[PDB]
Order: sequence, then C-alpha cells, then structure tokens
Amino acid sequence: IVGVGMEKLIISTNEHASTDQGKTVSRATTNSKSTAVQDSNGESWNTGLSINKGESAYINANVRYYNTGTAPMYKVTPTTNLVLDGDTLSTIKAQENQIGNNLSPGDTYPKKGLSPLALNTMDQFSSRLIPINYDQLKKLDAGKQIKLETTQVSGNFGTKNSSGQIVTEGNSWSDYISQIDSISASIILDTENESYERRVTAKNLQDPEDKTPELTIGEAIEKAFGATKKDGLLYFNDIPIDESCVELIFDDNTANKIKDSLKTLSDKKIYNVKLERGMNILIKTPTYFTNFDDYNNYPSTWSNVNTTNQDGLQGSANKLNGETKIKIPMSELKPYKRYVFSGYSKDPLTSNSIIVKIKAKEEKTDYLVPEQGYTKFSYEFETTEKDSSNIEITLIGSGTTYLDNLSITELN
Amino acid sequence: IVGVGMEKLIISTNEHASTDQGKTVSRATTNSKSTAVQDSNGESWNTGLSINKGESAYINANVRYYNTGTAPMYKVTPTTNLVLDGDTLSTIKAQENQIGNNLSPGDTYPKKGLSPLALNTMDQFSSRLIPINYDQLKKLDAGKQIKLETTQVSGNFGTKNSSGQIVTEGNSWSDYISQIDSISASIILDTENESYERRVTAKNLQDPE
Ligand SMILES: [Ca+2]
Repeated sequence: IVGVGMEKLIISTNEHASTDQGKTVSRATTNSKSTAVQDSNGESWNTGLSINKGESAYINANVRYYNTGTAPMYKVTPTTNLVLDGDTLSTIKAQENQIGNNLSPGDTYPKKGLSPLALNTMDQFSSRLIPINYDQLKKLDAGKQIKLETTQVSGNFGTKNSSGQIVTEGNSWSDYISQIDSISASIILDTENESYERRVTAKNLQDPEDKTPELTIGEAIEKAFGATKKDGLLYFNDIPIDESCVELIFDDNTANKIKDSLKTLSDKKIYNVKLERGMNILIKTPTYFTNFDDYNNYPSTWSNVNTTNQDGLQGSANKLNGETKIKIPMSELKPYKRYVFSGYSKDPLTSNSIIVKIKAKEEKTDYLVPEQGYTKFSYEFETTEKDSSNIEITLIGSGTTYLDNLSITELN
Repeated sequence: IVGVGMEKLIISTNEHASTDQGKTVSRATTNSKSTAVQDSNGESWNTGLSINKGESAYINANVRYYNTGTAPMYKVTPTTNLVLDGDTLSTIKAQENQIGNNLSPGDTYPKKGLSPLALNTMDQFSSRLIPINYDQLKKLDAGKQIKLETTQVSGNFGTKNSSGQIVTEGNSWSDYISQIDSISASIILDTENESYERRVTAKNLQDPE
C-alpha cells in the first residue's frame, strides 16, 4: 500500500524584467539673413517588465513515498494529481528522476532523515516544467493552497528461483490489484505514529465451489496483524485491541451487514461475525485507556477508585455514590483536534440517569440512562490552542451504577 | 556501499547585456517673409541589461563516488538531491555522462589523482541545464550554501554464463538490497583514514524454521 505525501510547494514566477540608461550629446548652429550656436546634452533611464498570460509561473513539489502493506515494491512510479479549488491542473507520472528503487514495508523513499525529492517536470523526458495560468497565479497569491492526490502506483515484485536469483522485471503489481481487491476484505489498524493496511481473503456464500476457509472478524484480525492472545484477548505488541478496548469505524455496507448478522448470532459480539467480501473495517487504538485491572496510561489519577469486585466487563467497576474527576494537563494533546471520550456503563437495578459535563472548547452536558447491559456513550470534545485551561470532566450519577473501559481517542 | 560527495558548486548567471552607439547629421533651411540655414551633429550611447525571473541562473556540481563495501559495482547510477534551505531544488539521476563503469571496494570514481566529474544536466539526453530562481539566486548571493544528499544508487554485478564469460547486463543490486537489509545487521568501522561498512546475517529466534 503506497501513498504520496506533499511537504511543500515552490512557485517560480516567469517574468522578463530589463533596464536601460542612455546618454545623448547634440550640437547645432544657425545663420540668419546674425549667427547662432547650440549645444545639448543629457541622460535618460528606462525600466520594463513583460509577463506571459498563458504561462505565468512554474510550480515545484516535494513528496515522500510511504508503504504500509506486507510486501516491498520495486521501481515505484506513482501518479499524482494537483488541485487548486476544483480544477486539476495536471497529472504527472513519475519520471526517471523520481522513481524509488526499493520501498520496504514501513519504510519511506527517500529514507527518514533525508530531504524530500522534487517533482517539477511533466513531460516524458524531464524537459518541460509544470506551468500555471495567470488567473491561477492570482488565486495562489490570494492565500489558496494546492493539494496533492495520488491515483495509482506502478511497481514490480520479486520472484526467487530454486538457486536464489531474484528477478523483478516484467512482474508488474497491476496484474493482481483487481483480482486481490475483489475477493478480499480490507482491515486497517491505526496505532500511534504508525498505520497498517491489510487484505484478508473472504469466502463467497453464493458459490458452492468456493472452498476457501471461513473466517470471523476476530480470527481475520489476529491473522492479519499478528496479534497474540493472553486470556482470550488480542494484543498487538502490548496494546490491547479487544473489541471493547478500541474504536471500530465501518462504512455503511459493513455496518448494515454487521447489524443484520448480529441478530442471529448468539454471542452478540462483533468479533464473532463472519467475514465477507468487500468489508471495510478500521480500528483506532485509543490515546488514553484504562480497564481498572492491569492497564493505565492517563497523565492524572482517578479521583475515586473502588475496584474490589468482580464486575464491569472484566473484574473492574470503579463506581460508588460519589462522582469521579480527571485533570487534563493539556501537555500531551493536539492543539487543533477533535477527541472522543468513551466508556461502558451498566445499571443492574433501575435508578436515575447519569449526567456528564465536559469543558474543552465548549461546555456540553448530556444525560444517559444506563441499562442492564454495558453501553458505549462516546461523547466528543476538542482542543483549542495547546495553551488553554485544563480539561475537566464529570460523570454525575447515583444509584450504585457501574463503569468500565473508559478511553479517549482522536479522529481524523 | 556507494555514496556521493560534492566538492564545489559553480553558478552561471543568465543575464543579457547589450550596448549601442549612434551618430546623426541634419540640415534645415527656412525662408521667412529671410534666409535661415541650420547644421546639426549628434551622438548617443546606450546600455541595457535583461534578466529572466523564472530562470535566473544555472548551477554545476563537481562530485565523486566512493565505495566502502565488499563487492564492486558496475555501471554506477546514483541519484542526488540539491537542498538550499529546506527546499529541494532538483532531483537528478545520473545520465550517460556521469556513469562509473567500474568501482572496486575502496576506490573512487574518478580515480585518485583526477578531477571530479561535472553534473550540470537534468534531462535524460543531457540537453538541459539545471535552473534556479531569482529568490534562490539572491539566497546564494547572501552567503547561503547548497548541500548535496544522495538518495539511492543503481548498479550491476557480474556472473558466469554458460560459455564461461562474465555478464553484467540484467543483474541489478536493487533486487537484493531489500532482502539483504531485512535479514542482516550492519556494522561500521571508522579508522583515521578510511571507513568500512559491512552487513552480517542475524538469526531470528521467533522462527523455529
Ligand atoms: Ca475492566
């Protein structure tokens, strides 16, 4: 999975400015019928400027290639789009100057610690720069930006023979993109400072001749991301990626399919749903999360803690008649980003609702009525300038209610 | 292990200069109701200067290639970056004018005692000079420096064919770079007068096979 990210853009205006300076000496005489003598001298200066409306300026872009798949790509030749407002200025296929020989998974071309490469030419033989129009130049000078979109990437793969001779010529990756994408379900894991994109084969139910094995979502996740099991829970390296401990974001079709297939399922767990073709699953590991059993990474400390019972999702409730409090030092938060606070609450015996207050950019209050089963609430907030007041949150509520798996995540 | 080290850079200003010179003679006769006669002589001088803001100057680089590995590289073809402040001016791949046919370990192309090769073209056919902007040219005139960073190198290796000869076409190191780097550890030794880089294979304890 290869993408292109632009780092900065350079505008080169194309004008022809010149200057002049002269000097003239004259002499004249007259003979009336009385004589006259005339002298003259002086200096002159001139300035000029010429601008071509058709091709007013040129643009240069610095880019970085990154890979997040499971296989390397040799001879990376990506194609990029340049958009100003709704106008695609040009599409440039990478020339010989901008082809990466090797791009291993998790790596980057150019390697981390090196300057980005410059894509400033459009023709096949790297001889004609990228032009713009005068109106587009005025739009650029007005503060508008240029976005870079990647549409396709061409590369080769390696085949090893018996005696060990890698050959990467004629082994295009484009012969397998359509076939692989049409029989597989895509799963994405978005950890901090890292991202993984995977494809897992899914069985077809209408074809009696499809002998490929059947997988559930949990098994597919474990196979794809190399997760390990401790006590029935999935761990990536040390981060728990259990259903209750992360954020699952689907598209409309996958959400509808999961909802429809959850009715006939006994366990009523998303990880037990059968994986089907075309599914799109995204997992976002939380920024801060604790389960009151063995995990905690919050900068502060919970005000009220009572985890001396076998309750909650797994042996942890942390709730008495008093209300809890969190102080956010704001020292580890994005200056401009929207966050989500989520958790599970169960009300065994009917009581009053729970009132939540969050102050990060705006003061918001909501009332939730917990049920006999734990239910996610997932309220939202947002930072302002990284130099604002500490975020304080209350979970006002009585009636010996319960809590578990309270987490904070970010969104893109 | 092939790298590129720049030695100096040369700026060629893309200015146009012109000069002129003139000389004129005149005569005017007028009758009034009289007799008037006029004789005149004049000269002129002009100087000009034209500059293109889009392409203000060209640049040239003198570079060498050095090898510190254990194997030779045939047909060296490195790619370099030109950085002024944080702006990569251009990414140039070596054309046929800047290819090292042979580079034995510990050697240098060109050999020791020869002047560095000049990199001053950017297109595939070496028919186009590297341009810079007016702002970039002023930055150069303000004392700022251009740095050269190499990103990748393309080369060949030799093998015996069915007739007992040696063939270097179609054998590329890029097919093996990733495989070698994935399963090996790197060790570098820096002496007073030379540097050595090596790759040594390492065992994976989590794979029983
Ligand atoms: Ca728990």
